[PDB]
Amino acid sequence: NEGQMRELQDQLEAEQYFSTLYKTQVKELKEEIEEKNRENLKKIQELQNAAATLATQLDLAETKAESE
Amino acid sequence: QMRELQDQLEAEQYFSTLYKTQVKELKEEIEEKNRENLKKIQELQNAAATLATQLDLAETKAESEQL
Repeated sequence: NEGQMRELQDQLEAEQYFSTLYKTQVKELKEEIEEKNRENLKKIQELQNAAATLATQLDLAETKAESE
Repeated sequence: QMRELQDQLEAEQYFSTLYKTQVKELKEEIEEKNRENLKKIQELQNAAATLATQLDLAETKAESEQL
């Protein structure tokens, strides 16, 4: 009977180990995802800047053309 | 008592499984993102191409109308 107990306890310690391990894996991945979203957003913002200049030059060309 | 210990073991087992499944979901999500990004960048490239071509034609025309 004490054997059953000892074995169950062993099992429990094992699963505590794995449970913890994967619990941290999740955390890491969540962090990684958040980083990727941040970085992605930043790069899109840079693209938007790059496009803005074109848009303005065309705007001013257009209105300037619309005066003459 | 050891029924308590059985229950606790099974709760832990539940959690280990749960976390493994969550990891697989998240890895999936990451891959899908890496796909979607790629695709969208390519779409942007296509959309820029047209403007590029029109500008090229324009620049030729402007150079040629010169005196």
